[PDB]
Amino acid sequence: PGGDFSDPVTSATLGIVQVFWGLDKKLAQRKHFPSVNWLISYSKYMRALDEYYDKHFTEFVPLRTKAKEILQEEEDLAEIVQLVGKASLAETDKITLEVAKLIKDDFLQQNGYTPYDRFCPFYKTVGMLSNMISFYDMARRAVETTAQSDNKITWSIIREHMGEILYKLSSMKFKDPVKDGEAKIKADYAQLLEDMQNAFRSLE
Amino acid sequence: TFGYVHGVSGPVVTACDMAGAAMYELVRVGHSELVGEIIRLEGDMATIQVYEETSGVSVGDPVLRTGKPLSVELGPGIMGAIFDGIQRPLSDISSQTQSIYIPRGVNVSALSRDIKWEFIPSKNLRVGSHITGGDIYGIVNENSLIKHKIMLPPRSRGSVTYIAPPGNYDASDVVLELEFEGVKEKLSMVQVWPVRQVRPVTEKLPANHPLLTGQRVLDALFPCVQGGTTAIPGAFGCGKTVISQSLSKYSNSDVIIYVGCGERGNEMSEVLRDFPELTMEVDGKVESIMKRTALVANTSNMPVAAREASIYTGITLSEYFRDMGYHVSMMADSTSRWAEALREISGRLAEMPADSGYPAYLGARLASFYERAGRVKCLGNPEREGSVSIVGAVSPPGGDFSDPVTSATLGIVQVFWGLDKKLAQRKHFPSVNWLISYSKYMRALDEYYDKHFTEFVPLRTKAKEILQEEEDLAEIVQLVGKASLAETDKITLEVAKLIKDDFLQQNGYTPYDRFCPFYKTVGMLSNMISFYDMARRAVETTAQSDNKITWSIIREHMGEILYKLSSMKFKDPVKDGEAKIKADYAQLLEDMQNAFRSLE
Amino acid sequence: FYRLKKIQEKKKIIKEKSEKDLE
Amino acid sequence: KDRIEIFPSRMAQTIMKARLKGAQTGRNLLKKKSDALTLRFRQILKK
Amino acid sequence: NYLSQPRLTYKTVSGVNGPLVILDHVKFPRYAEIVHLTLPDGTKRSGQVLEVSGSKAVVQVFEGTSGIDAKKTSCEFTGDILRTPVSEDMLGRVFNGSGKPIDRGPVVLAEDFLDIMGQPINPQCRIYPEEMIQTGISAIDGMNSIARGQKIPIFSAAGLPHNEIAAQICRQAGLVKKENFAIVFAAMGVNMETARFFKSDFEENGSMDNVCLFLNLANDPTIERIITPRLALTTAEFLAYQCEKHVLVILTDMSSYAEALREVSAAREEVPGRRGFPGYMYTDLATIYERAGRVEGRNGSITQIPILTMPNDDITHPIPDLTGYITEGQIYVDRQLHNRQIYPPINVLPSLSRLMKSAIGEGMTRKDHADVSNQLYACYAIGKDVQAMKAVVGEEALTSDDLLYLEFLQKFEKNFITQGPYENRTVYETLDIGWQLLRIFPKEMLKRIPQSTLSEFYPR
Amino acid sequence: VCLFLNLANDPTIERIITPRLALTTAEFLAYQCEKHVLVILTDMSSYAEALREVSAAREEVPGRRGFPGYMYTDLATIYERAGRVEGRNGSITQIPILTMPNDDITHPIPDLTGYITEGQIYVDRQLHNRQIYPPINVLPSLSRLMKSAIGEGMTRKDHADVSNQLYACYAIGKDVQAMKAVVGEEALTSDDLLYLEFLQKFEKNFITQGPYENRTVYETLDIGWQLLRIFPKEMLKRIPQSTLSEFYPR
Amino acid sequence: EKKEKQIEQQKKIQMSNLMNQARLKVLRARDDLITDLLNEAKQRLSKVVKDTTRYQVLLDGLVLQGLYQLLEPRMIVRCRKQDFPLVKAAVQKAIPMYKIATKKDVDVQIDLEAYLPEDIAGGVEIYNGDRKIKVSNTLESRLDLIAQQMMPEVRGALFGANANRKFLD
Amino acid sequence: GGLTSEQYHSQVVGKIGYIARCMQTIDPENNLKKIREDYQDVLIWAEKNYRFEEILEASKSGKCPNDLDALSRRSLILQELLRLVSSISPFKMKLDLIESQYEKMKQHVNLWKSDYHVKLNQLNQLTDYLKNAAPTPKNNFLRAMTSVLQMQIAQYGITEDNEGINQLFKLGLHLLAMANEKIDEQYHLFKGYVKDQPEESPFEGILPAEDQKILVKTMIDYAMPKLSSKVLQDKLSALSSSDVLTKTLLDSIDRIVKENEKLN
Repeated sequence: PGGDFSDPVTSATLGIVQVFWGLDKKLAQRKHFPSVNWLISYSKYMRALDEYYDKHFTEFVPLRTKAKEILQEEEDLAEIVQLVGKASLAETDKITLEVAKLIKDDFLQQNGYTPYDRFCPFYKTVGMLSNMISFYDMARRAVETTAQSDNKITWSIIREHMGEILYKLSSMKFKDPVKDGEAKIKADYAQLLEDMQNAFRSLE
Repeated sequence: TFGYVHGVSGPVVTACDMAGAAMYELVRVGHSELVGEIIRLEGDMATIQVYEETSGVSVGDPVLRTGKPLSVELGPGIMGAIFDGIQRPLSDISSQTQSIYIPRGVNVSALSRDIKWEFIPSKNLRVGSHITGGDIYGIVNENSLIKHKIMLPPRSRGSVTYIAPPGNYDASDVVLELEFEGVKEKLSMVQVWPVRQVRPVTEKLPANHPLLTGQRVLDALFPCVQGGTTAIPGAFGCGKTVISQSLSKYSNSDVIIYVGCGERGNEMSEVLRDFPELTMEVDGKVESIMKRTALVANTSNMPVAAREASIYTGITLSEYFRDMGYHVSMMADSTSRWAEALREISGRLAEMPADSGYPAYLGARLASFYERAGRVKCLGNPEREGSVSIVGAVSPPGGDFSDPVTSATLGIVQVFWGLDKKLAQRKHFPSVNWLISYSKYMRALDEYYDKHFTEFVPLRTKAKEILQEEEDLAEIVQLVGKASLAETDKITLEVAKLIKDDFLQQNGYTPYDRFCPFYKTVGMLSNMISFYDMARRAVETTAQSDNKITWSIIREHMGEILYKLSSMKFKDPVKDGEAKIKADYAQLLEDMQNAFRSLE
Repeated sequence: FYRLKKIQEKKKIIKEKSEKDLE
Repeated sequence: KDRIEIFPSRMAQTIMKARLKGAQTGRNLLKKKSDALTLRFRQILKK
Repeated sequence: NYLSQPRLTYKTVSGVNGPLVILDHVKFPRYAEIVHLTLPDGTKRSGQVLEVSGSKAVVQVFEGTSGIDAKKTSCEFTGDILRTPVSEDMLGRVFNGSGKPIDRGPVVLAEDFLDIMGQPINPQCRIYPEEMIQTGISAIDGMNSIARGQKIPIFSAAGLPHNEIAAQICRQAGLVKKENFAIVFAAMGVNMETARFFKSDFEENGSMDNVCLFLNLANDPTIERIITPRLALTTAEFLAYQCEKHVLVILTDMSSYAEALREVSAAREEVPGRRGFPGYMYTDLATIYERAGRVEGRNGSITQIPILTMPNDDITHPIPDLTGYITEGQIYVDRQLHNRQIYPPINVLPSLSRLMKSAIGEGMTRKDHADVSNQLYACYAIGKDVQAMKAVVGEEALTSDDLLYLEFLQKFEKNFITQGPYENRTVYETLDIGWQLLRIFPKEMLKRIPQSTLSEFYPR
Repeated sequence: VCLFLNLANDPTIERIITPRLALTTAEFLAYQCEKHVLVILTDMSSYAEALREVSAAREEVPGRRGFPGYMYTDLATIYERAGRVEGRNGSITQIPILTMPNDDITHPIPDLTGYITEGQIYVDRQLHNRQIYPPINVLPSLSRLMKSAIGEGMTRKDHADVSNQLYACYAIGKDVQAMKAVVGEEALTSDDLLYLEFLQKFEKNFITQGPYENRTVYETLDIGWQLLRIFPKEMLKRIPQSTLSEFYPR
Repeated sequence: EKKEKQIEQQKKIQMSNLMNQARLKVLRARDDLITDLLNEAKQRLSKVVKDTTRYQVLLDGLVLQGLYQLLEPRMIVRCRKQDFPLVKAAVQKAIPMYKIATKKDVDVQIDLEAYLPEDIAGGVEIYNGDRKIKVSNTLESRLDLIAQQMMPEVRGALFGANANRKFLD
Repeated sequence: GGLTSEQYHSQVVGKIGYIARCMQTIDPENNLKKIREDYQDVLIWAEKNYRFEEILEASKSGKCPNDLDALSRRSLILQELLRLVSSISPFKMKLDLIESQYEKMKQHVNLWKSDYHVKLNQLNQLTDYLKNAAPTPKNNFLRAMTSVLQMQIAQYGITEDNEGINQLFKLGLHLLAMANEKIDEQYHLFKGYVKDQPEESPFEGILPAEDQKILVKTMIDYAMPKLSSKVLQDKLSALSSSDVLTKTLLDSIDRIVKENEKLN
């Protein structure tokens, strides 16, 4: 009733269900889809599934943790920028908001009526996340690796050198599980990994 | 005679053959003698609220009516006892059962029989003498500090038919017999009283003497009168023990009562462990405070009725000691936990929620409880005065005074010693926030102070003003810095800091501040304010001069006086005579006057 | 609370009347 | 005027508790902004 | 001695109403008497008398009344209330909510029967809590240390890892080791995945010979969820106060227990109190929580840690509110820390152990400990204040002192709070981690610690 | 004077009849004996708590905060026994007194009393903490009968106009005070600072009075005018030009 | 370095995997022994009922005891067919004691048309006239009821008192 | 303030009967003529053997005096005179002083506020402490000091600001307050007392001769341990021939100790 998770059916359900997918009116109001709030949702099953992921997708658990951290650090930075503006943020924080925008708009957003996006296999899913967080670690590394240096890397310097990489990263959602084989999608995403690393070498 | 159980639903037991019962009459239920109060009559049927868990009560079990509503046994053997809220002796329910539990279905008498005491009949009496309620027909010497005055019950009257000779007696002995309208009443050193009924008095008097706590901030700036009503915001972060311990271990109050309303189980055992270890000086001897108190302790899991009765047993014990001509003082550790017991009993009674959940009557129960305080002329003939002082702690959620029990309590009490977590975090013991705190008894102590301390009302007024001015000046210090203030403002701030740190604050673990007499308190403040007025005189007198006095010049040429003023706390009522302390304080007055004369 | 209290009293009345109707 | 007039509900209690934390946080952030600028300003005055 | 008289059985089901079966023509029924219902098909079901009146006995059946009828149904009365068969052999074992074992082991041979409702511990006999229990989680033992005999709830919220913290305490908990200690872990309203997690993690990770485990599942019938806490505490009272054992009682979700008091109160037709909970909920939680403390003349001692899911994350809700009134502390699990993947996500700012200063000190743990915990709290608080300042002023505007508090904050969340599910840090390892962080500061910045303590422990 | 006392430890249900006894005696003195009676009813709140108790005990339909539905009528059965009646020189005046719970003006006790009484007099902590005795805050106060109790034959001709302009200036003073508390005195115009000064001078002189000091209406009006003279004649927008010409310049 | 601490817990884990099962086999043995003591007791009761002298004393008790619980105007006793003569004598001795203790008359019948199963180790069942209320007074029922309640005395005497029981409270 | 009418009249009878018992107690012989006359209106109803019922009916009828304020004040005046006389029992004061002190109390505004009552409370505390006091220096000193205070009070009354009586209160109360282990301070208080009393022998004939000898013995017993020379110990032992407590005995002990303080 009224969208309020204090409701007795919600409260009783949340005491029993191991997974909750809290769809949020704010995300719906912005027409973000599928509108799942990644701060109030939860899944207890990670404790078990870490064994399956460590057998079949060894990179995934680190990536999942780094995703959650970026997504939570976005909320802190957002609430301060909403009063102080962007000028107080360090370059790491500008990068954290940049990759959080990529995660929230190009990884976590998904359209239910687009043929290439209607469903996403896990091979595509882990690849997209792996590249966005690899970009985060490398872009953040470029700033931190130039602390106290004669020239310091910045979000603007990154945006200038890496613009093609940002377009390619946001474009990863367009790879089609029907017309593209999973090995092809993975090979294309591996080319984006090499493209990122070579483009980061032009900064460093 | 007795009835039989007819039904049970949770704690509520319906009975039959209860025709001769009364509402609120006390009843024993079940073969195990569970305690409960009648809460409805329905003809020959009655509904009993049982206190203890009803599990195992059976239809057709016996229901013994007690000839009384909920009541307190009063007499010898109260001192050093620990009771629960329904007057069961927790020290004896321990030692007699050899069990760590209160067994369900206790039947131990509240004042222990077969224990003889030395009883002196009042040697002025004879057979055929006229006697009335509150007449002291004898004394029991039960402890060296507290001669227990026996008295005729308030409802009783008549002519003495027999009185026991001097000797050793106990509750089973018929100490007194009297006759009225041709009918004899037998009596004992034990008396009984309905706990929810006030013990009557010849006259309730206006309260006019200070309940001296030996604590400077309290005794000076927020004096509670003997017989006064007062509240303390009892919360863990602010040190509520400091006031309650100091009241017991020193304050001018002949007997202490302490009521555990419903405290957390460990925090209650802290009190019951700790109080026996406290000692107070009497007649140059040192003795345990257990000679001068009784503890009515309820942990949160004691029955709902035992929590809501807790304060009513406490006040009834306290009024019995008041009618012996003692200046009784009674703590309540959390009137808020008593108010929860009200919410719960009203919940079980299915009565409608009033404010926030509490009963309609919460305000009236609080008010008709606090009115049991005051100084009084006692009943009976030896004309003695006595009092009950009530120190009712409150626990407002997050400090929010809009809380119904806290709000009604601050409505009724005349003094609030607002302890504060901020002051406790700064270790500013006793940590009483002087801005929030107040006393409505100032007017009522004018008569006392005009006789004994005729300058003190001026001093108190100046002290509060000086501290209030420093709180206003601190805003200017934040806006424009200490350097920007006028010389009068700077000296006011420095003196207000001196008053705050060396008069309001008091280290109760040190030999010099473990207690602080009232004459000491006055002399310390008198010096600080005399210094303020003369320092301020030199500053203001050198307005528009070529050379103007400032606090820095005073600190340069006479900072020894500031050092001495701060040092005045170290004077010791044991090692220093009262005259020696007064002489040293008078010497500091002369020293500062000559020092000020060197400037102006 | 008040609506539920009245419902519960109405039920108690109806129970009592239903037992009286056994005669 | 005196109140926000969100309609009384557990929803409104949730939202108003979050608004109170938001407003107290915003007070403290803007107070920190003020203090930082005030310190620099007092340095500038001396300079 | 014992009930030497034979059990009656009735076919007199005069009615059935939701979870209730109303026997009539009953002979001298007891309130709270246990009965064994038998369905028309011969299936046994337990029930307890929830009300009595003249000839009537309103049984609440434990399972639902599905399959009862007014005719072929029959109802044996035991003549007695619920007594637990109790013993020291309930250690190393796993029990359902009724106290029937489920670890494939045999039924309990009682060393005594006890009344499950217990009795009030006499306030003269309760003794003050005065030595620490090591829970091993640094965010407890170095910041919120538990005196043996304290009651201290872990407040949490839906979805947070409070069940993993509860399990981690249950594995790690023990005496300080400057043998005779045993957890009783009781869980209510547990979804079967979480029940497997406790049963499996306790059996696997070494614990069982020092724990008793009571499970009430989410789909176990609601009166068994009311019974389970009292059942567990009745075992803790036996282990502590008759067998001299030290005990830590862990209650896994007091909110699922409050969610049972709702149902049983509705079963009595009682009008709902504040926020729809029973008015007497304060007393009922006290009769759970105060079955705790040390006692005069016994070495034994019951601590409690009630885990408690705050509904809607709200500390003003009656379940956390009443528990805050009854228990000498709180430990807050925080969604902010959990989303950061900090585990265990205990927030050390709003948490407080009110008995800490009696749990810890010289002889009981290490001399410095009481000083270090005040200093770590101060540095974490100033660190959070500086982290908020950095977000406003930018890094270059921070002072050298601010940059120290910020570096401490970063290292404190990533090494002091963070611990992982199987890292059993002793108090000594927690304090050494406390110093490994506090040594980041210049010696004179550590203003809460005494100069003597610094001179004795700040050196490496 | 006749004192009917019911104390906080006397029976709560007797409070229901205590003010009714007082009013019955007041009717006898006023309407039967032509006495100019004043009735003081003290803590109508501690009376209203007895209504709330009886209501809960009877299970009466609860209005706001659990007072009985008849709360307005019960209060009327007290408060309407007042005022003159034809042929009788008696005149029951009532000054009830009530402690508002949690200081809330909108609480059912003050609020229902508000609908029944001829306006209300408000006493305020914001004055009492500043030692401004009697702490009567004029602004929230009104008297419904003042409209006809003042002007020629009752009081000086100016009085009604002065009263309104004093409300205007006091109210604007509170509004500019609320402005200063956010934006500082630098945002205020000279006129806004005069309204702030008006509020300060007004509370220190017009409201502030000795506990035994009696001031005539004429002296009160002259204090009013010597405060109103703080503004130029034309700024007094509640007052007609005729009243300004007769009473502003003095 | 953390793993090198954790191997001490791996030793404790392997110890627990072994120990926790080994002691369950000891508990299983304990309960089997109690269960066999009940089996021997049931066998001994099935011997006792073959003495018509003691068995008459049992029925005289069990019948009267059933009646004293089910206080009613009319009662039915159900028994095994072959025991009926002993039961009839027991009912005829019990009815006087019923009147004496209850102060009210009774009609008691033995339901010869509805005998109890022959394999029950003796004793009786008693029903009220409506057949709506019953009590079960077979020697097997009393053995279960009494053995269950005396179980602490059984354990303490059978396997010795546990030295950790410092307090009985 | 008030009571149920049954209670109120029952308190009136209680005051009347009590005043009569107090009158019989302070004066078994009718020697206090003016006092007795000032209560004749109440005394008659209790000197006559009237039944409690008869006097209760006479109170309801307004035939007995029945204002509890007046009866309480009048009762208080008699009892605070009785308390004086009882508190000085070994020193029975003059009848003229009793009726004079009574006139001062009859004239007084409020006896509970009066320093008259304060002096008697201080006397009561001191006197009452002795009733179970064991043989001990502090207790022996206080017994002696109390007897002197009782004598002076019997000579001058309570309302007379005799400087001796006021100093005797200060000194006796201070010694009562002084901690029990403080033997040298208790000794110094007793020495200071006997020096400050104008008499050469302040206790002579005031108390039992056994206690006078015990006071002399007490001074000697705590002086002797200070003496490092056997010759001075023998000179001090020779003073034990005394039995009356005298200033000259204390001055002789003090001189022997002062010679030892020089001889070190």
